[PDB]
Amino acid sequence: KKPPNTAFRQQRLKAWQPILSPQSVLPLLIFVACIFTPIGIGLIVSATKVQDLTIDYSHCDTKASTTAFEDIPKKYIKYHFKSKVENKPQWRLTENENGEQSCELQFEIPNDIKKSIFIYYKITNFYQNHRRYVQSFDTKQILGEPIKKDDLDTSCSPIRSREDKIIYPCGLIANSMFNDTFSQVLSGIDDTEDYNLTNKHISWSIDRHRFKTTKYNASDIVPPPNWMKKYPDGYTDENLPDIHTWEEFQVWMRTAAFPKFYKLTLKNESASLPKGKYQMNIELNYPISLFGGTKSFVLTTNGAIGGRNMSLGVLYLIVAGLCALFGIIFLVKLIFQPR
Amino acid sequence: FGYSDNHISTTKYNFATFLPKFLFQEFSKYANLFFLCTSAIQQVPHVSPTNRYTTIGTLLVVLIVSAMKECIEDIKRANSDKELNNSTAEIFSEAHDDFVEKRWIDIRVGDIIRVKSEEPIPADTIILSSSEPEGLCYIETANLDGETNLKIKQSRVETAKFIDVKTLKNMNGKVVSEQPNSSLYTYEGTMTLNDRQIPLSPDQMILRGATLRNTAWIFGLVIFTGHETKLLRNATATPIKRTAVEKIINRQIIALFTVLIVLILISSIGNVIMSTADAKHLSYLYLEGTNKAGLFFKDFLTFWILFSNLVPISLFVTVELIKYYQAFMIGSDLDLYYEKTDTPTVVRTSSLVEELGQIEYIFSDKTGTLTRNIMEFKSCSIAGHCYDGIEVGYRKFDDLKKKLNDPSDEDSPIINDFLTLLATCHTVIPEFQSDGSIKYQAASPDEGALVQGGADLGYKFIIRKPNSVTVLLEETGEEKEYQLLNICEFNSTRKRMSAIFRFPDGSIKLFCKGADTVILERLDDEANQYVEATMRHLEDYASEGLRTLCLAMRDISEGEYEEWNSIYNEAATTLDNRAEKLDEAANLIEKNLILIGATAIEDKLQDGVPETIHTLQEAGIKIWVLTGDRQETAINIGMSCRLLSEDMNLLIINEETRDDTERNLLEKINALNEHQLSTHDMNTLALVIDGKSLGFALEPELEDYLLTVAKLCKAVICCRVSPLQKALVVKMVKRKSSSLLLAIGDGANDVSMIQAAHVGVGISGMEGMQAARSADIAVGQFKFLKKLLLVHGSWSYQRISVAILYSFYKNTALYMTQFWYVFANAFSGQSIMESWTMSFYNLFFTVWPPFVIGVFDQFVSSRLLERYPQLYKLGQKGQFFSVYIFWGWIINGFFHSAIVFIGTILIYRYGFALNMHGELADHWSWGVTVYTTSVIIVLGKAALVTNQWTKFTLIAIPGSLLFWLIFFPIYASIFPHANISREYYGVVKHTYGSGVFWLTLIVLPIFALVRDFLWKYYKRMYEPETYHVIQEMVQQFQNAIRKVRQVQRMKKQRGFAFSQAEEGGQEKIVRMYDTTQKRGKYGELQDASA
Ligand SMILES: *[C@@H]1O[C@H](CO)[C@@H](O[C@@H]2O[C@H](CO)[C@@H](O)[C@H](O)[C@H]2NC(C)=O)[C@H](O)[C@H]1NC(C)=O
Ligand SMILES: *[C@@H]1O[C@H](CO)[C@@H](O)[C@H](O)[C@H]1NC(C)=O
Ligand SMILES: *[C@@H]1O[C@H](CO)[C@@H](O)[C@H](O)[C@H]1NC(C)=O
Repeated sequence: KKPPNTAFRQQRLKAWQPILSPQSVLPLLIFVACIFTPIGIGLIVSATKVQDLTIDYSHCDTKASTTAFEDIPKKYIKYHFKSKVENKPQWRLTENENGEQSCELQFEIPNDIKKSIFIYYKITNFYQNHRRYVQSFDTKQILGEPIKKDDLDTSCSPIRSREDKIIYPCGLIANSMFNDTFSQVLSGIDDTEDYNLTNKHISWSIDRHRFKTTKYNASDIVPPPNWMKKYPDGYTDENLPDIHTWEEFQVWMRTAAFPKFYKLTLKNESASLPKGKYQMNIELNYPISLFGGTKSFVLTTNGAIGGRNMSLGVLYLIVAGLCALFGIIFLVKLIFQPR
Repeated sequence: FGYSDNHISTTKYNFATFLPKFLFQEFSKYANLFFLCTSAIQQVPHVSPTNRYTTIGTLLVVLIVSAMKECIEDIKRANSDKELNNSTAEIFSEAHDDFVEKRWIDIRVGDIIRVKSEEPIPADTIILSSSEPEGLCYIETANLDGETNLKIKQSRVETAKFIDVKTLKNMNGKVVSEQPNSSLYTYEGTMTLNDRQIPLSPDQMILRGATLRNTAWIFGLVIFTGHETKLLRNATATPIKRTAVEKIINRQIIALFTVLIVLILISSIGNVIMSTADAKHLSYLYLEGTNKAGLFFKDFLTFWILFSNLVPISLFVTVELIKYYQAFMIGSDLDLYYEKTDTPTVVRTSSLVEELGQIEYIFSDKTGTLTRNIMEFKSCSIAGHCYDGIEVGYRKFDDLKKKLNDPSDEDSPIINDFLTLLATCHTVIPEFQSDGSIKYQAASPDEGALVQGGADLGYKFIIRKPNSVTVLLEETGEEKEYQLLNICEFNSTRKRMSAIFRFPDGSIKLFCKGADTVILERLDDEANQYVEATMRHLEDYASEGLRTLCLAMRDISEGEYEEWNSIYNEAATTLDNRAEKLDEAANLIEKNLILIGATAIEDKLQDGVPETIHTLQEAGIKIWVLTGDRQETAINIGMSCRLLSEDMNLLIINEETRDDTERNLLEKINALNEHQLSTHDMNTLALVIDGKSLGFALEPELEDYLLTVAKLCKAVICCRVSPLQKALVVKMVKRKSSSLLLAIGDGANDVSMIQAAHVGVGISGMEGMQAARSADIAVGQFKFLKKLLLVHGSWSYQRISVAILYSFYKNTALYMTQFWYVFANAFSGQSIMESWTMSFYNLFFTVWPPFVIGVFDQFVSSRLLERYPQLYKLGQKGQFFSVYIFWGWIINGFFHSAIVFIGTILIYRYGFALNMHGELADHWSWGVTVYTTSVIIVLGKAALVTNQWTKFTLIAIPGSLLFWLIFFPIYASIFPHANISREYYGVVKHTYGSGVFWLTLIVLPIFALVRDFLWKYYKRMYEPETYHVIQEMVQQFQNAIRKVRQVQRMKKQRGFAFSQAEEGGQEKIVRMYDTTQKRGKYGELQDASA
């Protein structure tokens, strides 16, 4: 029969067609530049507000000082404080048969940084975003379930089983983890602060709900082969790790996206860090030669972006530059074209 | 015993041909083979970077939705096949004797049916009985063949005595019939009655597609039925017709598969270089497998899965929904609706809709498609007077007024004999209706136009008696009684007919009508008195496309008709050759005539046909006419519908057995060796081929030779073409020098011609109906092809062009970050986003913006797209959709994915881009950041490539952004707890709780939208050459082409046409009928009055 004469069916819909006059496009470009300039200023200023300190301590054992406080070379130190650092950071390498080449790092904070300070370890050239790497953890097994043989996740394949036993934290991530134990104290030298730090509230809040203490009895399981030095005899009911409590395991299990990443260890969100000289004692357990890059620790005090990253700050100014560079091209062209 | 039913199933699939024809129809496109195989090899263990069942899932959704559109399409044509199949049919029953109103489906072979008049015939039937003397009946085969005349279908003498419905119980026997082959004019059979053998012929062979006219009823023994019939045999399958836009889509899938294998080679060779160079620095992977070619193959498959989504999965489905929904919105238009017979312009295949913007050649039928099959008495050149604006009826009041000037008027016996000639010299049959009107049963619509035009001018024709009186009725007088003495039948080698009469005062006179080239060689007219003015009025008739006859008379004495009637009596009783000896007699009698005058009737075209053909030739489309009717008829129709203009040369080609290369070589040697400007030489040159001259000229020694230099004509009018050679013309043009073709026809002489085309249009409405149901688009009337083609194809091609190129853009704008991350993962094959979120990209959140680009936008209004038919040539050249512009869109996706990638690299550096208590944005928070940023660049680009904004574009362009921003905490907050996407634990808190996630979504799309916003400003404020350049856009060769054999000028055309066949009935009909005596006791029984 006859089709309806509605505006929908007869293709007479109420359509708005925007004409791109320079009375509309050009105030749009001047407005977008005019709104992305002050925000981008506010995002470089809030990214140059944070005050980090990165010390590449990867070549602390092969460079060994081991007797005095000698300077760190300028390839390794990166500081971005508000004040200038008068005394350069020092480094040494103690060895007392139980410390096993701990690297005392002795830096000089030049101002009392009042925002919450966060200590990371930066690892360069560790491909934690590898395809075989972001798999290789049994999700039911980090939940605490006694997952037996042939029920384990097959993505754990090289680090899945051992001498007629199974590895409880199987796979590549739960092997191969960064084990340079940072000291819980920024030890202030010459009686400055003796500043404390916590390895609690370090991971995500949902990792602390998923990573649970396991239900094995330590005779069905075996530790993964890379951290077999902390467990030389193996797994016993006394020394068995609480995955729910350890919380530096599960910042490593939260694999980052890039070869060059931070991972959180320490923080203190309740007090300011004064302008003392601080000795941070790092027990060097994790070799360079495992991966192929630099291990460094970062002492940072993040902001609204969350770090000294001027990228999105200058990236509002590339867009706010082009909306003003072409808002003058398409206005001087707009005047001189009918001239 | 296993004969067919009577259903014409034009379904694309029936029951078991669904799955091979649909899976072959889906896997003929390369972007479903590619995901069948990247679905299959994704099942290889430890290879899939996404999931086992991602591409399985979304390929399955694509397959189900495309099967849903295929299913609804085939149901919407299945109830139309059933609509044709529930038509009425009266069938004799063995239990009780009456014919009962059954359907067409319930007809089998050997079933005596009864069909009424001016209503169609369901099957190929032998006429056993009829209501007419000696059981004859008429039929109009304007859908079998194309001729507009009517055909004698005589029934046999031994079987025509079964007039009664009650008495055909003892009619027992068999019919040893012909094989069901498709020779239309040929039938062989031997019916066996109760005692005797009866020889059969195509005389008693009413076929399916034609209608019974000018009778009361027939009795038909059904022989062939359904697809067993002669006309629908090799003509109904609904084939898969690959549109020309999806072919160049397929070469764009070859193009993206080329850049795919470039990325998998760059990527996997990078995996070899990094996996063997830094093997001491990748010891935290445990790559102890030293098979480097094996892991080259496995990792080759990982990048073959992770890059596999560069070709879009929702490509052919969203194009099927744009094509289906455009086909819905053009099958529901008031401007394409024909309100006289209530046909709402339905589009059936729904996937050949962007073909309508591609059409270069249209291959039309003449009969029914261009004409209304009505002939009206237009004008009459009568004693050398037509008129002195156009007035014609004022001559008719000057004719009834000039006749009553009988004391002082020289023309009054001449116009008296002309008006007597209009209503006496014919073979029409008068039918006394119940009302106050008379209906003329005419085997020629020419003769019906002449008799009805004489009846509208005084002399109303009243009663025929067989070898007896022939009476009329004057308006001034009462009744005059004539006496038809002899009749001279019309013949194509004769081109005239005559009828010797006896006036009621005793004066034996001859009347004769025909062509001036045949009549005018045989007359005197007292030293060409009325002759030259008759000539110039014939030229005035043929210049307007009017069918024309020269109507003359002479006188016969009593002894001349005595001896001549004797000679014609021994000439009529000869069984050697009756037609040839009656022609030799019937031009021994036709000497020294007197040219009384001329007539002019028109074949009464469909509404808007010259305006449509004119506005299609302005669109760059070359309309050819593939007709089954005569040459002179189609030259007069092409003259009337403004195909043949004034001063057009008509390259006639009427070949013989091997006299082909004389006509072709003479016209092409005399055509190519001299060269004019050749733009205004196109417009004064046309081709007219026969059907015997085209079965000999469609063969590969003459085939490309015909087309590639005889496409230099403006109009090609292929005259008297069978339903086979029409399809041979269409296949011949779409194969050699492959353009995009359109076919339009009314009846089932065109059903092979419509299915063999790129898009086949059909005419719905009247008795020509079978072509419309087995069409791609069924249209009420030919004039709707102007708005259906120029508006609804230029929209349907440009919108589908921007939709396809946009979907290639959007898929290479998401999934190319996957390749830039190969440089940063380890050349390893790490997916950035979660598995199902990518499936959600190409299934839920970017699938509607191509749908609203492809439908609810317009780039040209419907006003200026039909006020300027020159804008249709933008689509024929393939300007909007090519592979070069495709590389513009793909490289645009590379640039946008590159700046989304690099931007989010520098923004989320180290993962350290959160304020939430020192926590770090991981792999997957960054993954939905580049996913969401790519969503906003992609629908931001869809905002930049829509011209107009409807309320459905505001649902799809920003409402897909809003639908993802609402969708993502629901999905990532519910489905991790159902162990489906366990990569999303905490990702809502670490993305939507992030300041620098929403900051990234604000600015990082506005970089890409700065590029396309400034370029989209520039290409419509300073680069306007898409529409506006098109809006702002000799005698020696003609003397050479006039010298060629069979070339006919326009100024010498006299417009003769007379639709009457040799088996149409002239001399048998007049000797049988009575109008005075009424019907018999059984039907409208007329006795054999002989
Ligand atoms: C800290 O981690 C490193 C490497 O991640 C451990 O070094 C490995 O120790 C095992 C067992 O002693 C050896 O078989 C490997 O060859 C060592 N890999 C190296 C040196 O690259 C180290 O033992 C860990 N220290 C602990 C747990 O205190
Ligand atoms: C604070 O620092 C001192 C100095 O090392 C340490 O002994 C003490 O346990 C710390 N307090 C804590 C960790 O609560
Ligand atoms: C932060 O450091 C101060 C010393 O400056 C210490 O007293 C306090 O306990 C520390 N807080 C935490 C949570 O470690």
